[PDB]
Amino acid sequence: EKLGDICFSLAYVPTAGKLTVVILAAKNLKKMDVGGLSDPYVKIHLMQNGKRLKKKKTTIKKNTLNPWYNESFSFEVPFEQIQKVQVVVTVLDYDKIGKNDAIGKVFVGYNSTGAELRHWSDMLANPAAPIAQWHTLQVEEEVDAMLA
Repeated sequence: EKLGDICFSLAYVPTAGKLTVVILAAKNLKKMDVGGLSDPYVKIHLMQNGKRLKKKKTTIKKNTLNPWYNESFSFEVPFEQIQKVQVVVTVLDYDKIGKNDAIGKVFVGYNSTGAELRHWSDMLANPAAPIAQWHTLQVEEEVDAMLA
């Protein structure tokens, strides 16, 4: 089933070790609520060798399957470690009095493939520039097995 798509930009400044992720938007998200929509927010994790180094999250948008965020996050990653980390992006539904269930997730960086690997490589090909791309969300369990 189609889970939706996430747009984000990546920028990396190797001399400063500064990685900036901008969560731009999502589109066509799986609906998660009785009212036919979702209340989506996005989590970013910086991972290295299966350990969480840093966690960030966006604000929560209400009643929408097509949120616009334009929210920026900064990470410190030394240049000698840049090909060892993963940036994992998860879209979840917020339910204040229930559970927050994941809609789907993707990751870029170490062991990534296809357009995710190309997005990461294009970040490194264009130092300090914010390269944006749309990515298809994948089933949470399946991505978790790739990250393990």
